[PDB]
Amino acid sequence: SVPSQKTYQGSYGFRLGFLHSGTAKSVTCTYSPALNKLFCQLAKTCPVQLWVDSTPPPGTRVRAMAIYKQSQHMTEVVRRCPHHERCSDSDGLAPPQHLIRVEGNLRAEYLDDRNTFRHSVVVPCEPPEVGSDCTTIHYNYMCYSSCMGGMNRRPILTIITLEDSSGNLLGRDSFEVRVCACPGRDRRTEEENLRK
Ligand SMILES: CN1CCC(Nc2cccc3c2cc(C#CCNc2ccc(C(C)(C)C#N)nc2)n3CC(F)(F)F)CC1
Ligand SMILES: [Cl-]
Ligand SMILES: [Zn+2]
Repeated sequence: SVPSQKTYQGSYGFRLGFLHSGTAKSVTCTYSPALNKLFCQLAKTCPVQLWVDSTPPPGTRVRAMAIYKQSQHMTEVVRRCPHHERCSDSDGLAPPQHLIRVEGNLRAEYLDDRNTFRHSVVVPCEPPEVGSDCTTIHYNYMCYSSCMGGMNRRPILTIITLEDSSGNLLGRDSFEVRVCACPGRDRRTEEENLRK
């Protein structure tokens, strides 16, 4: 079964935000608003901002899940490739098959859905730190988009869901992801492509 990707702000006005990191050759993560697409390097920090108009209840959580963007691939579970699932690089929380990890949160939980076999990672959410206006989650993507036998050059979306403590939907947003060696050049190219 395919989870919904429909944007849904919900009662709390939930939506994502991204830093403005530019497209320099050295950038490790960069987001294209024009493409709604995040470009990032393998296993590097990807900051994703969480925004709401009003604070949801304590016990609200935020889940990330990858799905293939193309129609003929969306029912296939997005997972790490045969090489990376075997490279013994788990931090002790993330199963080695999971593409998306959360960096720097010991309360991250990883789900293998018993019915759909899809992977997700979920963390508690908290109000912003003093002097900040949003919360930030640090994600890591653990395969390249080009990894053969995994994503296999197929585009993916990350679906971010705001959930109550039972897992019921409160909000949903999403963005395309390319995991690549030079995010800055690839963002410029695809943006110049779109422009042409
Ligand atoms: C004008 N107002 C606009 C919205 C601003 N608040 C936010 C702005 C941006 C992000 C925000 C928030 C709030 C949350 C959150 C949560 C859920 N947990 C949680 C835990 C503990 C507690 C307390 C009360 C301390 C306890 N006990 N209350 C909630 N988040 C994260 C989320 F939901 F977006 F992921 C505040 C000002
Ligand atoms: Cl930018
Ligand atoms: Zn891989």
